[PDB]
Amino acid sequence: VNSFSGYLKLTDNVYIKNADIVEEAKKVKPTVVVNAANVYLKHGGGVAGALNKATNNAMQVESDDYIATNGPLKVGGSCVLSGHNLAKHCLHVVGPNVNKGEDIQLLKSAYENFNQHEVLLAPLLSAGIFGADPIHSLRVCVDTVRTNVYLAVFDKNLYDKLVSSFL
Ligand SMILES: O=C(O)CNC(=O)NC1CCCCC1
Repeated sequence: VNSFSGYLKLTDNVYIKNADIVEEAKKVKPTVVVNAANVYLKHGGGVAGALNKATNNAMQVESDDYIATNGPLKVGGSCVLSGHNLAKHCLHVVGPNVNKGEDIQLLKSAYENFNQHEVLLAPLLSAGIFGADPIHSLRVCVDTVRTNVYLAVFDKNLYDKLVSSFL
């Protein structure tokens, strides 16, 4: 038994809810929240801008030190950093940016990072401002992640489409 409430169960391990991931993380304080990161950990907008704003920019300060030491992530890659006031840890995962001509096949590699964590609160990777089809992202998630993932969909019309079209 865990603290997540109000989710629809899609599969043995994947759950979904219409929720603001920021508000969900603040309420639940999960072990792991996933950020929709870019390779530079520049948290300007979308999920990343919203998570970073909720940390009062502490996520960005920590991220800039990480990049100064390690250089950029790979597309499809991840790093574990602090969750600040939102979670114990933040798993920063880089989904492909379709708007940058970045291979959609890298979305499966991105989701494989979730398998290193038993339970996660996450957005749909490469959705929103990363330009991928969120229906596709949900399918890759279900077919790739084996650990328990609680998906936060900000768009209610999209949430309802994802549920109503789910095979
Ligand atoms: O709400 C979310 O969590 C992510 N939002 C989207 O992925 N929106 C797309 C919906 C379909 C058309 C393009 C934008």
